[PDB]
Amino acid sequence: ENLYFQGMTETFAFQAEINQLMSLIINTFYSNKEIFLRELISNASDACDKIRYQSLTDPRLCIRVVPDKENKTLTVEDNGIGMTKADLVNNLGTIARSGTKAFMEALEAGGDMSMIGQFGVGFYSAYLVADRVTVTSKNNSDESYVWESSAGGTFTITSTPMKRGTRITLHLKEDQMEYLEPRRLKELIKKHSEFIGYDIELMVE
Amino acid sequence: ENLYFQGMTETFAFQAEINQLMSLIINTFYSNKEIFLRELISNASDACDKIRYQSLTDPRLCIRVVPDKENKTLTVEDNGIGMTKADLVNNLGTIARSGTKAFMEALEAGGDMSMIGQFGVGFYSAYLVADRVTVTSKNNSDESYVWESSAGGTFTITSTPMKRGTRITLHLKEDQMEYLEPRRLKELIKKHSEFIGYDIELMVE
Ligand SMILES: CO[C@H]1/C=C\C=C(/C)C(=O)NC2=CC(=O)C(NCCCN(C)C)=C(C[C@@H](C)C[C@H](OC)[C@H](O)[C@@H](C)/C=C(\C)[C@@H]1OC(N)=O)C2=O
Ligand SMILES: CO[C@H]1/C=C\C=C(/C)C(=O)NC2=CC(=O)C(NCCCN(C)C)=C(C[C@@H](C)C[C@H](OC)[C@H](O)[C@@H](C)/C=C(\C)[C@@H]1OC(N)=O)C2=O
Repeated sequence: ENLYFQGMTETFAFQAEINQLMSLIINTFYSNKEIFLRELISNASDACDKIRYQSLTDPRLCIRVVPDKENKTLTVEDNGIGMTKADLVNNLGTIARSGTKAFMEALEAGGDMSMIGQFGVGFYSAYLVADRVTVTSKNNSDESYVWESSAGGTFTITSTPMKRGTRITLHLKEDQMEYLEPRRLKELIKKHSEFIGYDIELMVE
Repeated sequence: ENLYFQGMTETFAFQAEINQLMSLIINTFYSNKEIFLRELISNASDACDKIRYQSLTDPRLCIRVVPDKENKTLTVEDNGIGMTKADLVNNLGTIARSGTKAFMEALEAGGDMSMIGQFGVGFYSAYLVADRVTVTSKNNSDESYVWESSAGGTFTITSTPMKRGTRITLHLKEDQMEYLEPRRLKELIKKHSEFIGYDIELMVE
């Protein structure tokens, strides 16, 4: 409304069970943390599917894997449906999914971190290798927003005063620098690219 | 509205002339920067007057000077009328007062920084000795808010999810550490306390 208004950031606490899951993920040892990439690519593929199916009723859909050695970040990007402010607030922190508790119960009953996907909480596997995660998204029905969390009990929602889609940036943990290496990413992408219908472009830089 | 909502910060650009004045104040040499204290005490006294006069139609009103050697800050506090969010946004950055340009014109015509008070912009003299200023206020008609600026072209407005009044905290410049000394403050307060009707309490700490 104000001419001089530049932007806004809102802080939200995580729903109790989401907070527990994030602590369990970021501050607990697991043997194969590399499963995070399969989860992010799978989410990107689902976002591309949502807009592709919307086209039946109501451009090349693709997924990009962008390592950045200088800022020590790994980004998974898509030109899928995108998320509104409400989608980010409601589905990425404040409303508990049945899968949050159910995944923690499955791990407790001897399950594996690779099972995360069936519980609708696979996004949070990013915290196996990252100490901070940034979600920048644009849906056709809303302005673009930036979600951010360092798994400290809260997340932020910031305005951007972007083309349709989502960019997920992972600030990597000191000992998880192997996911910046092009050879390592090419291998990881090939390991599960067999069942992704969309093109997965690794940006060499 | 949301149960998990914690707080919000909004960024605003300064109105062009306010931005010019702040650059002129913070990044220009003046011989007697000590005039800032007289200005802050005078503003506090005016805020106490506004509520005292409101009492005629519709507690001890006093002013406190709080030095803090550890955080390198000087605070001027009052239990005056206080400011709403709108008061902070409109009168502390986005709406140009006629006094903004007129004070810069008076300095240009040979005026002195001590004249600032007659132009309704005396608050900005805080930047003669401070690199950052924080305004925390509570008015009876609104929740309490925090205004903040480092004279970088913008200011912030942050929610506090406080008793009626205002607290102005100055983060002092490296060479302006003399305004933390109790002896120096006692002198400065005495220099103009003759015309302030309210009690001025220096908190020794
Ligand atoms: C940031 O990553 C994603 C956002 C949340 C991710 C969460 C918490 C997670 O860990 N897993 C989920 C994976 C899903 O695939 C999925 N979709 C339903 C599939 C049915 N089963 C299989 C779940 C949901 C339900 C719900 C959140 C979906 C979304 O808001 C309604 C959007 O419709 C969807 C298009 C946005 C995304 C998939 C985001 O990815 C990108 N790149 O956009 C999940 O919960
Ligand atoms: C943060 O400090 C103050 C806020 C802004 C200060 C500005 C920009 C400044 O540099 N100088 C001003 C000094 C004034 O005295 C003054 N009041 C009218 C007196 C008539 N002439 C003499 C001006 C105004 C007009 C207007 C802003 C007033 C306020 O919003 C309507 C409130 O009524 C008032 C009670 C709040 C304060 C005085 C604040 O202090 C404390 N401690 O609360 C000034 O502009």
